[PDB]
Amino acid sequence: EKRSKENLPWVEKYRPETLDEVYGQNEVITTVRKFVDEGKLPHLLFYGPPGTGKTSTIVALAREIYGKNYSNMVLELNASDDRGIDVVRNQIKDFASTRQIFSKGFKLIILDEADAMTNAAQNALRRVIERYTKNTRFCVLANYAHKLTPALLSRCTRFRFQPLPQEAIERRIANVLVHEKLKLSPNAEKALIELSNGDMRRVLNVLQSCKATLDNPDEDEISDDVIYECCGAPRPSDLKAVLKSILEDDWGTAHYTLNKVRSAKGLALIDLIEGIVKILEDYELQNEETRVHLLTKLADIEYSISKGGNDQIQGSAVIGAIKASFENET
Amino acid sequence: TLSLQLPWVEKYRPQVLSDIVGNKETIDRLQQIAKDGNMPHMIISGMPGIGKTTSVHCLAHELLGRSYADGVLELNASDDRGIDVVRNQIKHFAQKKLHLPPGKHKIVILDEADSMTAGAQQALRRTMELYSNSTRFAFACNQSNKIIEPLQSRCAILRYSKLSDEDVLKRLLQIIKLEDVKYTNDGLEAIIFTAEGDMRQAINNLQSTVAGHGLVNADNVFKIVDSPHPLIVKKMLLASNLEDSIQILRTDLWKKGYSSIDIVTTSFRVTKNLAQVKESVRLEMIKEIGLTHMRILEGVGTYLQLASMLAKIHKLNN
Amino acid sequence: SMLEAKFEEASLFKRIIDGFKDCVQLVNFQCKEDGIIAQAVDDSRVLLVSLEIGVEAFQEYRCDHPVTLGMDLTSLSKILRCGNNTDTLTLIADNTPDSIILLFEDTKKDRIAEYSLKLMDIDADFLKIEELQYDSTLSLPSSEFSKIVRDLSQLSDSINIMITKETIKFVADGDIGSGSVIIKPFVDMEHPETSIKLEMDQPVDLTFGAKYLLDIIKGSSLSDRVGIRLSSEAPALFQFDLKSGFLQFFLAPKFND
Amino acid sequence: FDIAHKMLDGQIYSDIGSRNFTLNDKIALYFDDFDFTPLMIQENYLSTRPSVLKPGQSHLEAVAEAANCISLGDIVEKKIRSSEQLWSLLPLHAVLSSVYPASKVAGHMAGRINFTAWLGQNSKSAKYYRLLQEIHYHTRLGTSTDKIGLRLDYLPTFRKRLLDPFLKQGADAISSVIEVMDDYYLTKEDWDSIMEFFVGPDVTTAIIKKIPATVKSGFTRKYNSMTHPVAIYRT
Amino acid sequence: LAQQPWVEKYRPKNLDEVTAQDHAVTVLKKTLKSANLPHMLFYGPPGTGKTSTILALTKELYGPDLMKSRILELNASDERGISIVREKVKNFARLTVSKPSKHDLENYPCPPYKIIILDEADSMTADAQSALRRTMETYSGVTRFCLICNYVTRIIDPLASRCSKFRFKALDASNAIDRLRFISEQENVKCDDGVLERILDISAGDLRRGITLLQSASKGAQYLGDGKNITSTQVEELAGVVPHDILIEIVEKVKSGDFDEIKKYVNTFMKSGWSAASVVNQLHEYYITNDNFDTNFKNQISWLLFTTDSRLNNGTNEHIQLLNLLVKISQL
Amino acid sequence: SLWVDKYRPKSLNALSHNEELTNFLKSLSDQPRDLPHLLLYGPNGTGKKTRCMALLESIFGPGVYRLKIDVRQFVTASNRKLELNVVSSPYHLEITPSDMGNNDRIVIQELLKEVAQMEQVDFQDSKDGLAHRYKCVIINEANSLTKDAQAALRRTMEKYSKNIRLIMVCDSMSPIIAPIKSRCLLIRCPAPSDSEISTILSDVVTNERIQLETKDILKRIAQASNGNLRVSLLMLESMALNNELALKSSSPIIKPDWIIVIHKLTRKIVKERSVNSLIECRAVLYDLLAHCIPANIILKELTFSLLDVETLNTTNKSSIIEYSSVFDERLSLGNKAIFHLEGFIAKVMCCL
DNA sequence: GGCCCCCCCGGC
DNA sequence: TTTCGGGGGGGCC
Ligand SMILES: Nc1ncnc2c1ncn2[C@@H]1O[C@H](COP(=O)(O)OP(=O)(O)OP(O)(O)=S)[C@@H](O)[C@H]1O
Ligand SMILES: Nc1ncnc2c1ncn2[C@@H]1O[C@H](COP(=O)(O)OP(=O)(O)OP(O)(O)=S)[C@@H](O)[C@H]1O
Ligand SMILES: Nc1ncnc2c1ncn2[C@@H]1O[C@H](COP(=O)(O)OP(=O)(O)OP(O)(O)=S)[C@@H](O)[C@H]1O
Ligand SMILES: Nc1nc2c(ncn2[C@@H]2O[C@H](COP(=O)(O)OP(=O)(O)O)[C@@H](O)[C@H]2O)c(=O)[nH]1
Ligand SMILES: [Mg+2]
Ligand SMILES: [Mg+2]
Ligand SMILES: [Mg+2]
Repeated sequence: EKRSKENLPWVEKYRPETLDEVYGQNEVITTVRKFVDEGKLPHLLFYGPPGTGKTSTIVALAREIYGKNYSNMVLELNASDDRGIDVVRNQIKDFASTRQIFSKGFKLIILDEADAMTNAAQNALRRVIERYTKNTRFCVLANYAHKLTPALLSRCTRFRFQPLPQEAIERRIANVLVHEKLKLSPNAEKALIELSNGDMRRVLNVLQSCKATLDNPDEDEISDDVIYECCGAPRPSDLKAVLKSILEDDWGTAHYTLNKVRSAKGLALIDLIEGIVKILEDYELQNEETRVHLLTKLADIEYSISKGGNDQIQGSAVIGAIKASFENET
Repeated sequence: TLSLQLPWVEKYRPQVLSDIVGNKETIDRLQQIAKDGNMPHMIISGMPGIGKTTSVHCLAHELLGRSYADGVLELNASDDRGIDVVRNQIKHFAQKKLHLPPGKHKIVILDEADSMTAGAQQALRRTMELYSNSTRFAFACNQSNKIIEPLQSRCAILRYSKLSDEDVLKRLLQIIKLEDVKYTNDGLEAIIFTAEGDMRQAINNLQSTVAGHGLVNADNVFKIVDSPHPLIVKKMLLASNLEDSIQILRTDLWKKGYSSIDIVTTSFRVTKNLAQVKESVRLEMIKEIGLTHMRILEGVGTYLQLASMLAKIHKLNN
Repeated sequence: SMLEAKFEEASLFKRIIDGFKDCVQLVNFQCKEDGIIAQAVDDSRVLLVSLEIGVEAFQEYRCDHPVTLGMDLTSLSKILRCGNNTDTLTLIADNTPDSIILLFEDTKKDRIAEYSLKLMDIDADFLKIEELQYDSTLSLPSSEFSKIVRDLSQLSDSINIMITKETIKFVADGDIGSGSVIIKPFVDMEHPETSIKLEMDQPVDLTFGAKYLLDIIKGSSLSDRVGIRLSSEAPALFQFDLKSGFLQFFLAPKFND
Repeated sequence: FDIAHKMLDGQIYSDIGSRNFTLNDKIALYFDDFDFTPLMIQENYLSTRPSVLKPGQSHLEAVAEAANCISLGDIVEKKIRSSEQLWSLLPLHAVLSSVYPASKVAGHMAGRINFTAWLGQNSKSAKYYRLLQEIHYHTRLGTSTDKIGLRLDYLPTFRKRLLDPFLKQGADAISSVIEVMDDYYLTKEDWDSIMEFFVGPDVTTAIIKKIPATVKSGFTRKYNSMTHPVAIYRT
Repeated sequence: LAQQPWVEKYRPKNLDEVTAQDHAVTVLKKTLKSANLPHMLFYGPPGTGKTSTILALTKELYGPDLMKSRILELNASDERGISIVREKVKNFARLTVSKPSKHDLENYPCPPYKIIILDEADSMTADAQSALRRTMETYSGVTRFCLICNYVTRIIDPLASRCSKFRFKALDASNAIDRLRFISEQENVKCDDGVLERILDISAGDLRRGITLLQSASKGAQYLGDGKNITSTQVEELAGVVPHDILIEIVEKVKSGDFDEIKKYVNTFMKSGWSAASVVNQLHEYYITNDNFDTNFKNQISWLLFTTDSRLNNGTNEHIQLLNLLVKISQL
Repeated sequence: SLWVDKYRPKSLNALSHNEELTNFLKSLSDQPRDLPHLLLYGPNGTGKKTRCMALLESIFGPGVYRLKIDVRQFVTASNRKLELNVVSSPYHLEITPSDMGNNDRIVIQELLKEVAQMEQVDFQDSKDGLAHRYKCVIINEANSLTKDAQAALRRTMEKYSKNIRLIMVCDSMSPIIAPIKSRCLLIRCPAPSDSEISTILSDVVTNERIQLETKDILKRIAQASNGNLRVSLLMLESMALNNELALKSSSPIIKPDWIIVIHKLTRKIVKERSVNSLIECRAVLYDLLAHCIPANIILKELTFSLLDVETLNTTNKSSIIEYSSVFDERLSLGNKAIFHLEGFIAKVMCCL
């Protein structure tokens, strides 16, 4: 790196260093801590969605086992490094079959993002894992479990990293606010958690952008409005008004309301579609075909939007689909 | 803190053929062959965590006794097994001269022989024949179809079956007795339920429990272990109403952290093998699931797409 | 400039780099007022290389403050090949440099070739793994060691070294057969350059990979003798002494099982 | 052939047959040869007497449904063999290209199972496209059009200017024809290639064969007795 | 200069020349003082000023001289396979930042990191994108990444998670009129009232298209040599907008409902070269915003128009699609 | 030399239809130093390439018409060798990357970038010897380019505009991606009217001295071309040759062979509706496709011929057009065209 | 010993 | 047949 840690992005500045700084995965953290505290470390696998703390957890565990010099006592490989059959057959085998250079102890191999590895390399890894288990332990990290071969999964003990809970996100936000000398409104925190979707990376990025947005962060307070302008996301009031107009007004009024709401702050149609879907999924529809039509048509519109197209036609299609689907309610 | 304990999967790996559970007929045949000798060329096939490598290693050890280090040549996917290797190293080993008891022969073990290329398998053909009076070959594979027909013709087929709940329970109870592990019946039932006939997974989960929480009960097992998501997908796709299917998809899969691609692939696989639904309905469901899978691959992987897939599936199943 | 170090003949640095370029990928130099000390670890984390070129090897060596330089040996060798084998070589660096300057000068003519190699942000420590008290320390001509390694590596991919009272044994056990070479200490007053010395504390028996020894023996072109220090529970040290510095290979033995 | 015969059998698609020969077995049968099963199915799905027709459905409607699914499977195949290598979709292709259409027209073969004719036709199309490209770049300087426009519009008039004269004025046409060729940097090989493109009522094979041998010999002698320009040097 | 197209000649030189992207330009300017620039992912519709914004940020961060030693720009014209990602990008990100000069440190902030700009990142394969995941995080102290794309869905989820997202809003007559008026004033283009608003409405979020249309109108006016204000009719003619007379003829033929007459009219219409996208857009505008049609008619026509637009977006024949759409509307 | 090519205009003043487009092109050429990238779209055979050449001749000198063909070599990642035939002039260059199919991308990354990133030696009309002008590159059939090939053009146009200017010509704009359309000045090229086609044909006849009983002949030929001037000229030449350079009132209109085959296929589809008929239709489709007849052309002509039948009702025509739209989309997204054509024919047979 | 080239799979 | 990427096995050197 260069200069102090204050030059780093918040996603990297607040990376957990120890195992007590990881939040939202209490069960997994406790289990791994107990395993490391008694020498009962098996071949580990961490399966989870993006931005949940798998890499942070494994690096913290390696630091706990070895110490500050963990980088000189582990073999860490990821998607940026070639991991072909030759690599598995030579480099990994040599690392697993040899003693530590610096200080005594067992050998740890961290194959981060192993789901990117080919089937041949994973197959070659089988006996490598099973033969040097006396002195070596393997850790695998994955987001998609369908890419891993059945045998490799069979040889590993699985741990699932759940989407981050609300309480853990609030505690981390409190720590970040205290360190950064920031003030966050309760509704601002609510909006941040809602838009995070269980990812701490999104929380930290949005909070950094909000801090940048404030003119005088020293005594200014971050409000839900700041989040909405920073992210460009529709306000809940805007979504509610659009849905109300679509559901109990004529086509002209609905079109005018949608256009005005979108042009007030330059909102995107995709965010509106997601918001309306979230609102409608809480509705109690009398008829199932209403929900079926809503889901099918909105999914089609979302797929069409994903490839460009005409924005006005797409908005009119959204309005018409909602109206037609709700006509079935009677 | 820097010293590792041997996992139970390796600490209690069967060392004699009598300790291998399941496939009683094949194990009895192997035991009688060891008692008499004259081991033939064989191919052991099956699924993960059943005891193929254990069976081959135990047979070779008991057959060759003290001469294991000189009469056994073991090669796996972690070793180079190209055409040159087959034509030089294996040929030299087969042509080697070694003194063994009357009815004993050198053993060439090729673990995970499925990965071997066609050229190497073809080269092995005449080598297995010219030197059959001193060397015998034992292939171990997961998919027998990957071994060429000429090689299959020369060997004895040994297709292993998945371990039943009774055998897994027996071996697990032996391990518990040896390690003096407090347990409850429901915990063992949950361990077997998650094992799905895989002894390695069963032992790994049993160690994770006890190592993690102590007394083995359903609560701790399910705290550390997750019920196989294929069953959840099957329940989701068999719901009577769209509301229930969406509720399952949200609570049990989406909020648990499972990716959309994993969910759609599992749905495809589960729909393929739903013997209680008509073939035409399954084919229509597979068409819809393929449309959704293509959409997800294009990059649009969202809860809305999976909900639309479920809605279309319920449309078809009506 | 902050650091200015002149090699009278570029062949010296080219040879020193040539001694360990086949076993490591990224090297880290750390220049001080007492010379240039460099470290390099291999991709498999099995072999470490430590070089300690002294100030007596340069025509003039000036270094104000300690300076770190992370480089890739491939690019360094590529550029060093550019310069001729009859020209003076100046290594030049500035305060917190972004590049290292290699200046080839031919006094015969007025031709000056300056090459700037961009540095890498390699942040690591040396840890000075030089375990105090070893179990055995032997010294013998590099030619004999190279011959033994080349002969035995052709039998097996692993070589075992046993140190017993007045006995050094190299054993290889391959597929076609096995090979053992036994050498005992001896001294020749007429030609001490060929003598073999052994100082023993406890018996030693350590296995090593043949590839790493084959890489290490390439340093025999720099020194006529090699010192091998062995100790259980510690990496094996292979030292080649130079005019003012030395080159050390720390090789981790294989797990016994 | 065996895969086509087994997969186009109505027994396996019945309730009892599907119970014995399952969908997984059908997908495995496809995977036995995944490069030729779709082509064989597409070739042999119109030559069977079905035994799985739904009540009120006709053979033509089932054929149309099978063709629709075959087109969808073709799209999926194009996606698989792309810049992204989406091989994970191979099982879906199995259901879209081979299994579903056969299940829709499963029955008893009404004739000999025929080998797929798409490969030879594709090779012929590639050869003719290369010939068309050669003609186009031999005449680009004098023409204002693309290869498709050259084939669809120009070539008939070139026939009227190049082949008709030989049929009317006998050997005397040679000179004129040569001139036209010289006006567009055309050679004898290009002449034959152009004559080999027309289809339908404008096939010149029989007419060309009927041309007198002496006329063709004189045309060749005249062509080889002169010096002709070159459109592209070192082709 | 006078030898360059207006679109390139009026490319924002600094971050103060970006017209309607303040919600992100504000934080980008703040980074100039905070020196903690995060990994950025710019996404939005065409011609919203993403490449210009990143280039201006580089201008204001490093300066004219230190730029080339601190920027690595790769676009779709450059090979960006998995091998390239794992070798060239990794090597550049691993290097130490170039030494600034005394002038650079005296004038420009010179943050302590370099920038890699993967423009048009939506054209990169999934494996190549995955190869960047740990490269972005490991060397964040010396390198920062800017991924610029048009379709955010084509970026894999981990990469989007690692990058702070910035959406560029569409440019319309309410937020981009000032820049177009400034360009016209500098270029001395005399236009009637509402001509610039009409240009921006026709552009539909693309300011580059609006500038090009203004340049075309200016060239036409200069060649005419009449010294008269440019009118909206000429702007519409240069933009390929169908005249309202043809549109009312089309809707009347659709109202008639005869298949043969509609087919003949479409055959005659297609010989004029009108783009099907413009026809569909104008038909949508005419129908959805007309009080003479009931709710059900609009409900059906909205879906029909959406289907036709989606089909046209896949490079399909315009004649067949237009005929099908018109027939279906006539049968509503 | 055919009359279609022997009387092609070579200057903006020689154009004889769509005078508004001619004036627009003259205005563009008045101050060509700041000319943006151009994209000419319109029906086939209208005269788009002629107008592009006339605009180039207006910008540069008459020397744009001295064209020479050369061969450029390319190497793929697999070492496969590829060849591209490039037409070049002392002032402009021409390329048709679609000729290499999916490999067209390489052109945009190798040839074009080579032209724009380096200056060119100009030893004529120059004193220093280095060109003081931008190079004009013409991409034909731009609508046939792959999406990645088009994406490779964006920064090339946006970075080297000071040296390279692109004039793309396409028949349809739907295949072109939005960024490329945004980066170009769009020029619509309307098809010539019947009166203008008749005037051109009359001029050609007078120059060639072809006897005409009445001028109405040229009218009918104009109507049979559906606005295609190239087809009109070629048809006039063919009829004149087949009628001994003398056209009478009874002279039939000659249609090309593939159109006749498609019409016979339509008649067969209408008459018979069965699976055997579908097999014979597959045979005919294979015959058509094996002779360099594009699948999209086959689909369009078949659909319109079916819709031009005096025996089908409105419902049949609606079903036919819907199926044609669906299967045109399928063809755009597929590789094996025969499958989609057979599916369309089967659906049409079912509906009828 | 190292490039360089050609050929062949890719689901479960 | 067939659009990358990975692996093997042989041919120059
Ligand atoms: N449980 C967590 N507690 C605190 N911070 C977290 C947590 N999880 C993620 N983060 C934050 O997000 C950043 C990235 O965390 P990561 O460990 O990279 O997540 P990840 O699951 O390994 O990412 P993937 O699966 O490779 S996309 C960290 O620097 C943390 O600041
Ligand atoms: N029949 C068995 N009886 C007791 N333990 C078994 C049995 N099968 C498997 N195990 C246990 O699981 C561990 C691994 O068994 P393996 O023999 O490696 O399975 P495998 O079928 O050879 O694996 P594959 O097919 O290469 S994925 C053994 O060490 C045993 O501890
Ligand atoms: N915010 C803006 N302010 C001023 N001019 C703009 C702005 N956005 C676009 N333009 C103008 O349009 C031209 C092109 O802008 P670009 O930066 O290339 O847009 P872009 O979004 O990066 O293009 P894409 O997404 O790769 S198609 C600029 O040179 C400007 O002349
Ligand atoms: N007399 C005359 N002929 C024209 C004109 N424009 C085009 N043509 C003729 O029409 C033929 C086809 O023109 P072309 O540009 O190749 O069609 P396109 O490229 O498909 O647009 C040419 O051979 C010309 O001879 C014109 O303005 N006047
Ligand atoms: Mg990670
Ligand atoms: Mg095994
Ligand atoms: Mg851009």
